[PDB]
Amino acid sequence: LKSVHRWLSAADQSEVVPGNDNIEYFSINEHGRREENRLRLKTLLQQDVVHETKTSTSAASELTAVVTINDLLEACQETKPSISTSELVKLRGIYDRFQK
Amino acid sequence: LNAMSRIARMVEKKVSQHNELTGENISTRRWFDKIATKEDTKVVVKMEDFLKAQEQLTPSVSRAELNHYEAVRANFEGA
Repeated sequence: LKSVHRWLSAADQSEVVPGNDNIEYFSINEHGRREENRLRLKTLLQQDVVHETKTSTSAASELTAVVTINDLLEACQETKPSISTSELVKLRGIYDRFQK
Repeated sequence: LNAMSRIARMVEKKVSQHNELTGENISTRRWFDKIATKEDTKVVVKMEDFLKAQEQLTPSVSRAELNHYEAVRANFEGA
């Protein structure tokens, strides 16, 4: 989860608005609509149709951003255990109470 | 079951050896219909197996339950 944002969200710079195609409309001055205007024009212009648009830019995978284990280290401090010594003590009994 | 697992391992070794000799063209299941070694499959338990097993098996009841049933008997039979 923490990693998939790399390929999709791309820090809103690495896959979306990547460069030359950021501004293909002209200098808007008639109205102040700047960001929503360009977003609407981009959505409208994306009228092309494609199929089976496969790509394998990943190391050994299709359409994915491989998790850097170094970044995977950032997940250890969030996930939680289930803690109980009562269960540990209780398991003393089922197998012949470890006495008989 | 232990003594017969031993025979299972032995037949596995035999079938692996045969597969190595040939082009590894058959599994154990095919081996058992193409070939048969009846006398080899006759498992005979040697008490070494017993002395192995006896170390591993628990009693079916604890002392807690057994004393209960002992008292029950005492009540009904002891009089």
